Amino acid sequence: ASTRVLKVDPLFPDEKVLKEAAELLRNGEVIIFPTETVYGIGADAYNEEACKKIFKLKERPADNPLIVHIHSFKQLEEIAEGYEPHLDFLKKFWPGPLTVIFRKKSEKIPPVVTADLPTVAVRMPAHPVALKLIELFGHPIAAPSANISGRPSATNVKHVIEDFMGKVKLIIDAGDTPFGLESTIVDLTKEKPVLLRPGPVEVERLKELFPELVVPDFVRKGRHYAPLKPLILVEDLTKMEEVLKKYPDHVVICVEERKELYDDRIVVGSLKNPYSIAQNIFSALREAEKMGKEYIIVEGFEERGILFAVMNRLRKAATEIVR
Ligand SMILES: Nc1ncnc2c1ncn2[C@@H]1O[C@H](COP(=O)(O)OP(=O)(O)OP(=O)(O)O)[C@@H](O)[C@H]1O
Ligand SMILES: C[C@@H](O)[C@H](NC(=O)O)C(=O)O
Ligand SMILES: [Mg+2]
Repeated sequence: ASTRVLKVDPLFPDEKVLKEAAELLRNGEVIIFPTETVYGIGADAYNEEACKKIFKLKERPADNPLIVHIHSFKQLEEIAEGYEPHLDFLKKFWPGPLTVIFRKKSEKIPPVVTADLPTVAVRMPAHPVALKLIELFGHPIAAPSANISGRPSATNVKHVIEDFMGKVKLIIDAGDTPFGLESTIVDLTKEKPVLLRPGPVEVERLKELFPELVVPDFVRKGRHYAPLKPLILVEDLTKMEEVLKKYPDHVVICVEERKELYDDRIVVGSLKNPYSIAQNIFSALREAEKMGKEYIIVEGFEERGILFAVMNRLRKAATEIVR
């Protein structure tokens, strides 16, 4: 395709770059853009043919539905029904790193976007580049994470280029994404709200708002976020010794406060500042897989606050888990 990489300021992006992106979207092209969570790979959400390209480019199963990104509460009314009782909730978290499942109203959103489901995943991203792009473009943007399906979600343009140079016309670069992890997904169609994916809106906070929040087994347990070398997640750190010596040709991903115990290690971040771990975990997976070792070994973390989401991701990535 011959890919343009256009840098923009995250607070006040050059509207001329956004205009170029909007035009491509109008032509039924796919572009890659930043959000506060991860980079997205997006098309016109009302354009069936363009959204099909997203699947082709990611090598993604058709049964995996796309999140529809909006910039206003007015757009919500166009695409979803039955949200009215949750508007107070939404106005508290949007724009922000929250995706919500509602019943689909719109026949404007083709089946391919929603994988033939009667629900639609909606997100209003708290990233001025995304917001302004959507607004200028004039339609919602359907976009999964910017990565080959199965691989770690891009949190910077480097990762995007690894996966997509030559495959898309335009990548908008606004640097490293603030959170580094995908949005919290909460299903609001059932009588009790269901957490479908942990993220920057933390479980603890959702439990405060929704005492009856249901957290399914698949969230707490186990394609997705997986490096090219095998991944060994060590929840029980007492076995760390056993593991290193069982898998000798390795690189470790570890926290700051245990860096000087490993020989060959990438420091993902500090337990002192767990948002640093979230921000960097996917980069760390991509660095690791390069460091020419046979095995990537990752320390486990508390299943609390943002590290809950981190652990969700690592569990879905791991080739073996050590409990
Ligand atoms: N209506 C819906 N019902 C249930 N889950 C939904 C719905 N709409 C979107 N989702 C979820 O939204 C998530 C979007 O993630 P994304 O599109 O980046 O793909 P992924 O699962 O991370 O895989 P990939 O490796 O291709 O990125 C998926 O986990 C999908 O289950
Ligand atoms: C692109 C970004 O918004 C992302 N989308 C996805 O994972 O499909 C998210 O929900 O955080
Ligand atoms: Mg994804």
